[PDB]
Amino acid sequence: TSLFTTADHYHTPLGPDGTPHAFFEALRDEAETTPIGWSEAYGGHWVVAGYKEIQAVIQNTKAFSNKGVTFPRFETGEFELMMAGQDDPVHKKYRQLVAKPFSPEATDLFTEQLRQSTNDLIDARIELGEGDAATWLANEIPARLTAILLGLPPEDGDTYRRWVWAITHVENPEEGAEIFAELVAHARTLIAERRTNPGNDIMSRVIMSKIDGESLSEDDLIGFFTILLLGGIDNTARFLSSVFWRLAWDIELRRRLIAHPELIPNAVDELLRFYGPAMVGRLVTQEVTVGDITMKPGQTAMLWFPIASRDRSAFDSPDNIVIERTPNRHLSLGHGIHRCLGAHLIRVEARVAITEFLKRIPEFSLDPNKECEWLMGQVAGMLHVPIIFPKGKRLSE
Ligand code: HEM
Ligand SMILES: CC1(C)O[C@]2(C)CC[C@H]1CC2
Repeated sequence: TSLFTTADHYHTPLGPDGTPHAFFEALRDEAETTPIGWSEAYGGHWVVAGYKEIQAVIQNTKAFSNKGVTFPRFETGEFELMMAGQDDPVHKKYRQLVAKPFSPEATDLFTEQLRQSTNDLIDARIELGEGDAATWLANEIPARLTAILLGLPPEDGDTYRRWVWAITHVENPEEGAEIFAELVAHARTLIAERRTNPGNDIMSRVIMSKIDGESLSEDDLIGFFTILLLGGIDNTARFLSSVFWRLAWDIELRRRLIAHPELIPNAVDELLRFYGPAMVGRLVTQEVTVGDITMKPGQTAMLWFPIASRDRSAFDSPDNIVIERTPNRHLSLGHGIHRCLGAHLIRVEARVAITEFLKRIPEFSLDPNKECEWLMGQVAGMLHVPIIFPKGKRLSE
């Protein structure tokens, strides 16, 4: 028997702690013998679990295409995820258009805005002594930042979350497609507005950009809008939710971050290794052998980053959160030409969120009378994290 045979990133067995990590540890153990295995899920596909094997696949862009970046494919109608859904030479030209606004200097500009937002959000429930850290904080900090990056109203987060849920999880395909079509209608209106009144934001930037002398198509612009929306509302929210959950019960980790705030950035990196929400797919375009396995054109390989990030041949003591770990070359943000555009931004966001939360609410715990819930999928992490804490004071009003 093999754990690969029924591996399915949308249906990972959960342990008594509520996470898939016992299952990830068991699959990591099996991957020491068999680092790539066949899953019968989704009609049959390859599951790549060893660290060196994921590296080999993800570097081999001639055989492994980002046309398969989401598997099963995210619901984005006839549109594609810009950059993430493309291969070179096209990929490189599009990524060049937005490299500057995601540079460390450009994203550092938002540090105090995130700090103020985190505190304003905390203000909303600190007097109540209870709240869902996911829906109250982890969802809202990136949703508001992302609305700002895209030049959208920050108070409409539930609308944006409804779109992202349709893209990633709504099971009825007619419903899903129709809600994504609502995103498209809103993006069209935004694009038209920015054409006449261009702002400082990233949409305005790509709308005014040119490639090889020509302006981008509306379809390309909607692809930019969609992937940047997903990065915040999905990936970042699920990561931060998992982090808040971990800090709620792991009183040892928590006291060390409070005693040593200078270790928070390295701790964020180690939490990214351990709770990194993402996996990605690759479409096989040429016959290719990786280790013992020969893959054929039209097959898909799923890169199970959480398993590789636990590989004993790549990390010492991989099942422990070692906040001083370095160089920590985990695969949670990918590797090679598609490595996460938002890497610096999410590091700033996580550092500020953790720093301010632990400053305001150093004492808290999981609510014994409400359930936590892990969301499974290509982007996986806590969805509900009910916590309790002593009632406190607002900084404002
Ligand atoms: C914890 C949060 C995040 C995680 C774990 C994450 C993870 C990833 C991963 C694994 C990839 C590689 C894709 C591949 O190899 O096919 C990637 C690429 C990408 N990410 Fe992130 N992401 C996060 C947040 C964000 C945010 C906040 C943004 C932007 C607002 C963003 C924008 C992008 C883009 C545009 C790409 C494609 C880059 C390219 O294809 O060259 N991500 N991300
Ligand atoms: C799932 C994952 C990793 O996140 C986004 C934002 C980037 C690459 C893919 C698809 C969308």
